[PDB]
Amino acid sequence: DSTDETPASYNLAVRRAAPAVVNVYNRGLNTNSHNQLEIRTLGSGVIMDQRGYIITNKHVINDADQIIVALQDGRVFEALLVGSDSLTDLAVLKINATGGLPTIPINARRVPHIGDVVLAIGNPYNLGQTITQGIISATGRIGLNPTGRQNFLQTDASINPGNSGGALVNSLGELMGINTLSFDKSNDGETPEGIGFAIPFQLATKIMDKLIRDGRVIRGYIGIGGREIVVNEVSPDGPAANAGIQVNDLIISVDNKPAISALETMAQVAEIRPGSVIPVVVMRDDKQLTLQVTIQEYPAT
Repeated sequence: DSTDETPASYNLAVRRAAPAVVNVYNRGLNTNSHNQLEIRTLGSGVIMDQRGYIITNKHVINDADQIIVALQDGRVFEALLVGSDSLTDLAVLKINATGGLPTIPINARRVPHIGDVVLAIGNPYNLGQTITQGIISATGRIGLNPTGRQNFLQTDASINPGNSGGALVNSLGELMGINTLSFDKSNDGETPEGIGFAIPFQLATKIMDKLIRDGRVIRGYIGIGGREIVVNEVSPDGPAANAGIQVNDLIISVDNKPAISALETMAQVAEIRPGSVIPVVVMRDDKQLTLQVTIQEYPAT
């Protein structure tokens, strides 16, 4: 009846990770504003390292006249946009590192498993830093839109406007992903509950590193739209069009490698340097042609 007992809590994870999560404010001038800054959009962000590099969603900082970053300790900074990527919806920011900066716990060897308890840290409706608890519902999700599929962590930890760019961590405080999207589509006009998506941490890291080194993310472009693999379409003046590639041809192997899954192959296509040459096997009228083509970098978006 009396308690020296310890209540079940995830405070440990909170104390470890929360300080690294910051409030991100996208300030824009308005024709209305008449020279006064107003909040276009607000969200969250994660301090990745001591240098002051911060991850956040791109849609949070788009078309921002000024970007303000607020720490939980009260410190406020004017953020500097290092770079952004529309494809992953990621953006990196830089701030003054004078004095101590909290960093989000990161474990590269850690493997996120379905059923793991996770906490979502962010600033919903600008109420202040909010912590919601859930689990990892699924991994490798393509998101709301099938087209242009990209990996996602699905969690039932409550996610709302302002949570974007914020952190998703486990009970140990380790970063699991960056909260990005919430499912809104309704089959019967009902409201979807407990379905939110986050960019896996490993991917976030790789994209950050690339954005820190270069102003942008660089990928290989081949100018082809297809389905598991035939060529559904050919981009005008594309590397494919330049190679004289023709629509309606199946593709067996590319870069001395098999091509059963378009997703795997396209990912591999983006890894290589722009301008490089590589073999491509295609079967037209049952002929194993081997056209040679020069790659170009992915068109800016």
